[PDB]
Amino acid sequence: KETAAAKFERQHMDSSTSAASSSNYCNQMMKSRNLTKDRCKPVNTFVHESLADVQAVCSQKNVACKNGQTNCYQSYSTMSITDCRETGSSKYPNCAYKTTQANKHIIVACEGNPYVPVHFDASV
Ligand SMILES: [Pd+2]
Repeated sequence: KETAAAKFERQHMDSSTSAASSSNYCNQMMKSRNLTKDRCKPVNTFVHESLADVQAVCSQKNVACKNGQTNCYQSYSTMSITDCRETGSSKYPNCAYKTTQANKHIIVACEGNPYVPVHFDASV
């Protein structure tokens, strides 16, 4: 019983660095975070910000989730994220990732008490 909230931390938080300073980054990180145990996860996003900052988004701009739910919120300022996308030559269990860096607003879905993120919906 890993909590969705802990699951969110494992899958999307990386405060430890302020930017994906490497092209290794995704390869390492996707494997490190167990996003390659069942299969190659096609796409994952990592957020280079404090946990409190990312949790604070849960009381920022309420916006429609991609699945039609009302429990998504958009960051007021941009955040340092790193998109990991799976390449063509990625074959499980040799999962390989094109690292990509940007500053975009994030959008997350929150739920629970305390009200915290359990899902990364999009960057904008
Ligand atoms: Pd903006």
